[PDB]
Amino acid sequence: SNADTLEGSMAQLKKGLESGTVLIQFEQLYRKKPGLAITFAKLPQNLDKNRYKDVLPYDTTRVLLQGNEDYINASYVNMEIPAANLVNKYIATQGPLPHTCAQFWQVVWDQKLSLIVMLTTLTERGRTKCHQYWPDPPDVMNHGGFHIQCQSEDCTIAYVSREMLVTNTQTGEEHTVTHLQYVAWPEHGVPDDSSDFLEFVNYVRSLRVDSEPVLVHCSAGIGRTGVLVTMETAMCLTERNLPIYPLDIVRKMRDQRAMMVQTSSQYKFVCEAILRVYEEGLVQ
Repeated sequence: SNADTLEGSMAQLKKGLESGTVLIQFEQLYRKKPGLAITFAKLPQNLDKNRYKDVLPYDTTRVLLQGNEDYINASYVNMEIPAANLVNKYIATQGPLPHTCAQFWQVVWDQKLSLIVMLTTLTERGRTKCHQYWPDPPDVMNHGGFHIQCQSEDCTIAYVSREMLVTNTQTGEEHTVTHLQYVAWPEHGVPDDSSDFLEFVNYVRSLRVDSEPVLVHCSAGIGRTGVLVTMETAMCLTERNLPIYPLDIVRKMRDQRAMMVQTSSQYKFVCEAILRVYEEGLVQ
């Protein structure tokens, strides 16, 4: 049952943002769920496959690669919308390293993922945050037996949209992926423009197909990715007149990949954005 109406949950959120209690509770929430093992990620042969030493998937929800080395730093994150008979599926992962591009594309191929949402630029202040795992058109790239070509590249103020053709070199089977790269959102921070962010999330929602996971990544795969997942979840709730408790949304993400939504500024931002979407939804 609902603990409050949507309206009441929004009054509570607004009050808590003003008083500071909403951020206090966020700061109190566990970062990693007690009782989920993290072992595979720390095996000697897997250490170099983690971009950040301590941003690691849980054993239970990690994405498995077939065959020998089963390891990629990626997690299944599924958000359930209560008795709407709706689960929004994601794979949350880090920005690939030069030597993990093959594994990244293997996940995309094996699960025939049609949408990749990248929330980082390739570099920030000269420091690499993600390897460029796609070729500039008209170049072609080969990663772990996959042939990648970028069919189109179009820019908007906040994001780049690319269509990628992935060909299994052995069999010649083809798979198309839409790749969206949001470039106006710095690491550990908030989107440069809230309206551009909300339009983008609406666009992502328009491309989601039921029961197919959306692959989301940034550099570490937790902060900006967690904000996006929280916002999409909230939009589904708003539309359905269901109450929204951002702290519980964050907990439910963190039970699947630790540390999602990294900073207080990120949490404050998404809570404010949720109130805005709620209010706009009442108008139409």
